[PDB]
Amino acid sequence: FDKFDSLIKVQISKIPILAQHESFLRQKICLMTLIETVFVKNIRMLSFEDISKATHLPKDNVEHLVMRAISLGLLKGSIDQVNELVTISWVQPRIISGDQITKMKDRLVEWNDQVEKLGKKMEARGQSIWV
Amino acid sequence: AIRDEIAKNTELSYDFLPLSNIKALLFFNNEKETEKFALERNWPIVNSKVYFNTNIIEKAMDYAISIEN
Amino acid sequence: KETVYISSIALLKMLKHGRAGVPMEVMGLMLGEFVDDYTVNVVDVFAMPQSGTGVSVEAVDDVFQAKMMDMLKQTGRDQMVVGWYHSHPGFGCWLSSVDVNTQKSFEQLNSRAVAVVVDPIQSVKGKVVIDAFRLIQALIHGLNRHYYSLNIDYHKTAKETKMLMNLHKEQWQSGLKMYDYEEKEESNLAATKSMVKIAEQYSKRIEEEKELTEEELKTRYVGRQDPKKHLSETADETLENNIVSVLTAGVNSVAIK
Ligand SMILES: [Zn+2]
Repeated sequence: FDKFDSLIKVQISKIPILAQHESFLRQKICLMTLIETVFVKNIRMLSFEDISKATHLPKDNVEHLVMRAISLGLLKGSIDQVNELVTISWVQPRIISGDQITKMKDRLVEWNDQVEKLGKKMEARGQSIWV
Repeated sequence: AIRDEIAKNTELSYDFLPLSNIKALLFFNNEKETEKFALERNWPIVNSKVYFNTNIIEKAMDYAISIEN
Repeated sequence: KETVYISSIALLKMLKHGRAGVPMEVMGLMLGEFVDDYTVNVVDVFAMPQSGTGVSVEAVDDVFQAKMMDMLKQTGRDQMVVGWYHSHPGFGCWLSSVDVNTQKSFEQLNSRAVAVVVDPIQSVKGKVVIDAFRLIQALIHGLNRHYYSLNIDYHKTAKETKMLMNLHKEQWQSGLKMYDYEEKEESNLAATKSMVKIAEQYSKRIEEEKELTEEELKTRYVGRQDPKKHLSETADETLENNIVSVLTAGVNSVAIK
C-alpha cells in the first residue's frame, strides 16, 4: 500500500489521464491489499480493524470494500458485523510473481511438518495394532 | 474437633463469607481468632470477606487397541 | 407412488445446459416413454433455443422441435415428448403461474406429461436440487394447491456405472476418504433402534430359557438366530464403524488444516 502510495505522487502530476481517475486507483489498491492480506493469512478471517490498518481505510467503508471485493468475483465469503469478522470462503486464483511464491513455499513447509509429526506420532500409539 | 467440621463443611457450602459471619459459625468470641484459623486453614481473605477456592485421536486408537487385544 | 426414472445422460445434459444459461433460465424437452400409470421414464433430452421473452409457451419452437425429431429418428431415438425441463436459478423449484399455463399446453398433448424444474446455482457438489411434478418455499405458490409434487430416480446400466467408476481413481486416496455423513446418521440411528428391538428378545430368551429346557428351546428357536448373537453381532458394526469414523475425522482436521 504505502510504496504504491509513494509511486503515484510523481507520475500523477505527469500523465493527465492519471490525474483523472485517482479515485479508481485508490479503490483498486485497497482491494489488492485486502486480497493479499487474506491470501497469505493461515486461517482466513479478519476483523474490520485489521483491514482498516492494512488498507489505511477508516472502518466504515471496510464493509463496502469487502462487499465490492466480492461483487467483482474476487472473493467469496460472508461478513459478520456483530463481531466484526470476515470469513472469506475463498480467494481467486491469480497469476503469481516470484516473491509471492516463497510464502506459499513456507505455508506448505508448515503443512508438511504437521504431517511429519502426526504420521510419525501415530505408529507409537497403537503400535500393538498394525497389519 | 467440631470446628474443622463446620470448616470442612463450609468449604463446600458457599465460597463467600463476611468475617463476622465466620465468627458466628465457628463460635468465636474473637475477631482475630478467625483469620488465625483461616490462615491455619489456608483461606485467602479479602478484607473481612473470604473466598474458599488428551486428544481425541489418542482416545480413538486407545479404544481400538483395547478392542484388538 | 408415482415416479420418474431419469437416465444419466438426461441428467448430465440437463445440468450442463442449466449451468450454461445462468443467470437466465433455459428450457428444453424430455424424451421417454410411459411405462404404466405409476411411471414415466426419461431417456433423452434436447435443448430449446432462447427467446426474447422468458420461458413460455411460444418459447417452444415447432420448427426446431420436429427438425430435431427426424434427425433423431435417423439415430433411432424415437420417443414421445414426455415432459419439459426448465430452470429457476436461485429461486428454488416451483412453477410460476406462467410455468403453469405452459404445463397445461403440455397437458392437452398428453395427460401424463410432467414438468421438471432444475435449479443450477444452488444445486452444488453436495445434494443436487431437482424437481418433477404436475398440475391439478414452494407452498407460497401452492405446491399442493394448483399442482402436486412427484418423485425421481435414476436408471443405470451396468456399463454406464462402469464408466463412471474410472472417473475418480481412489486407489491412492483411500483412507482419508470420509463417506457420506447423513448415511451414517441413518446408520447410527437404525442400528440403535434395532439393538433396542432385539434387546427384549434376548430378555425373552433369558426368561423363557430359564424356565424351559434347552432341548425344548431348540425346537422353538432354531428357525431364527440366537438374539444374544444380534447383540454380540450388531454391537460391533456400530463400534468399529464409529471408531474409524471418529479417527478419520480426527486426522482430517489436524492433518489437512
Ligand atoms: Zn419457470
